[PDB]
Amino acid sequence: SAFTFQTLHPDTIMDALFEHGIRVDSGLTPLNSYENRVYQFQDEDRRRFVVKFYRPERWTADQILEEHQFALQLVNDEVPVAAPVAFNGQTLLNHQGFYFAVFPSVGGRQFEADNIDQMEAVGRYLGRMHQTGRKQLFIHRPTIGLNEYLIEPRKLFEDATLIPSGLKAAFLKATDELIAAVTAHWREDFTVLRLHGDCHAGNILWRDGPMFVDLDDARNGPAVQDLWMLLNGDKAEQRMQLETIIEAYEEFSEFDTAEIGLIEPLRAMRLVYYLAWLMRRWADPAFPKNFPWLTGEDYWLRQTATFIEQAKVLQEPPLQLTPMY
Repeated sequence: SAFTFQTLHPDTIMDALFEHGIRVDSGLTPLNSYENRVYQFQDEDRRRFVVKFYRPERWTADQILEEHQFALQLVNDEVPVAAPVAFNGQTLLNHQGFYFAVFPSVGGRQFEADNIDQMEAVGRYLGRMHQTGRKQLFIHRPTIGLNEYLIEPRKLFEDATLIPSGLKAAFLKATDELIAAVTAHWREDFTVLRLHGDCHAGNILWRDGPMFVDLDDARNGPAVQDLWMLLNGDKAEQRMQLETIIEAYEEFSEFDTAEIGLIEPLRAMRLVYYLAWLMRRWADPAFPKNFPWLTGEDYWLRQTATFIEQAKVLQEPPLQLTPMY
């Protein structure tokens, strides 16, 4: 289940870009992305580009093709995303034992989740995105559910090694308790469609309009998935943002208010999966280089408490007085 990190020299990359007539220009300067290896490069006219080498063992060609399609179609319906460039046939090039694609370096500033106006513009395009995304469902890419997000990680956690011994028990207990709670609130009672899959401020840029970047995680799931991670602030601030992005979102796609109940389970889901995600990629130098703590107890104690806390959010607090408003 754990990846066997295979290095990729910047030279082996130039060969790849050569084998496909992709004339570079000057230097193959690297950008930082944990999942896949991305490098930027100008063209004979100095118009910036980026090569993305999909990390082996993660996605299959049939899966990368599905997003390449999605991205390409999304462009057709006028949604702020950069589709991969085509090279005399397809978009999914492959040099040596690595697949890769080239995308038009987008550029732009940092999206401000603060500005309620940008929120609306993002919520609105997100509505046109899901409008497209609903036309058909991935067949090879995952479709968000408990298997990949909960049960698989728990299995890794078992034979982890990276979890401090005797502290693991409590942790695995807090986990089980969490997956029981999320499972009890999960439901196949919602609409599924092609999602951005990782829609949060980080993967959104702004140059007079929002621009979504990185569909590597595009998965089949509930519309809410691309909306809950946007909220920020105090309870009341999030009450209006949610209320606001839906009013804009609904211009192109109706939103099912009931999906708002799936948020705590999704957050719980992203929480437990993220631990396996890091763990599985541990042989990659970059992960012990940035997540050094992953090894200490402090971290696994805090995590244990975070899980225990999440299950309480998923259950009615025995307040009882029942103060309305």
